[PDB]
Amino acid sequence: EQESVKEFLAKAKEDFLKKWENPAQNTAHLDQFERIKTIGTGSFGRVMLVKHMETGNHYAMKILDKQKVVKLKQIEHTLNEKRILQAVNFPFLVKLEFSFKDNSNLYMVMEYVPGGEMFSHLRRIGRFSEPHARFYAAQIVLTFEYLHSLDLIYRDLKPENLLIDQQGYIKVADFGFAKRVKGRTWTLCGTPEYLAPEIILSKGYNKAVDWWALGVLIYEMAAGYPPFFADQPIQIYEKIVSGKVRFPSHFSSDLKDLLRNLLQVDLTKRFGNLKNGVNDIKNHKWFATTDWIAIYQRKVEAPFIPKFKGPGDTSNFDDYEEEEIRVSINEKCGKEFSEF
Amino acid sequence: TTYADFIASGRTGRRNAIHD
Ligand SMILES: Cc1cncc2cccc(S(=O)(=O)N3CCCNC[C@@H]3C)c12
Repeated sequence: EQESVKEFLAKAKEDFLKKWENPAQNTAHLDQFERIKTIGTGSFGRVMLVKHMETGNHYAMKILDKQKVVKLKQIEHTLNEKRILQAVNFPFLVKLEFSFKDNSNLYMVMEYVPGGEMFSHLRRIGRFSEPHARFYAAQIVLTFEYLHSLDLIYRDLKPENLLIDQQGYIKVADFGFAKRVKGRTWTLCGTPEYLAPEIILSKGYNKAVDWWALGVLIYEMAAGYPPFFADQPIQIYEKIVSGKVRFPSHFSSDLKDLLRNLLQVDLTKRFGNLKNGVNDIKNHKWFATTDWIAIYQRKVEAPFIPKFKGPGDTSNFDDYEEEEIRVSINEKCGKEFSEF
Repeated sequence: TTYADFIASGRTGRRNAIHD
């Protein structure tokens, strides 16, 4: 079993490396897409539903203002985002279909994933049952196994970054702080409720912070709220570094035991970071019902299938204030974003 | 309850990442 894993991932590395050292580049242009509706927003620009006209397929195109990226000192991060994303391939990683730039903008046309954000479903329903959250957790366990094995750290796991597709399965969108590193890294980043303690204490950290972020996700999915919360960030970091977590009463004993081993402050005793590796999570009593190969294969019945009134339907996403894409007649930031 | 404290907090919407 764990030698299929070894072999699967070895082949995946042959694949991921070819694309890593020679990235796809300028495989489309703006005016080949019909811009329909803003379906989400981040700090860098908007995400829109678009239809590719020659083929009729719908995608989500993420626009990033080059100048806003610079001001935000996210230039190396945004080259990381695209290079990493064009190069990976896994069922639970949102697909980067096309990418290109103009005078004003960076563009990242991805798989349109019509089911909505884990986030807004989690907040609507309140909280997931353990079986339900396990289904999702399993998909994040296998994805991180895939990512970590290619020397990637994801670094921004949250419900906001997980998109449910038609079959109720998951897609890790947003790769804005993912990073290929062997050894330690120091950038202060992620989202406050999910930061590992070593990230807060400016210590220098590794892939184990994704594993801790796995714990927060699962807790948040099963409790309805995160393990450490407050109104300001600085009070969240107090509660994180303090090394105490109260569990809801309805939490099963096995689930509390996974979380105690995931949201472990001490790196030498934290699941994912030990010598057995990712399997101290896969073979854990909480995932005893979980058939990892069937999860990979898409064979299991999702516990929730999003609503789908047809192609180009945006009802599982919010509405947002529309704004024109403007392309300056002069090139901005060409030296900096050259390799995009 | 812990839930009530949370839905009454200011961090129930989409959460931004930090920059440094
Ligand atoms: C709606 C959507 C729909 N389809 C694909 C997507 C791919 C990436 C991001 C989004 S997105 O949700 O707009 N999005 C970015 C905006 C900030 N929120 C994080 C989330 C991953 C997609």
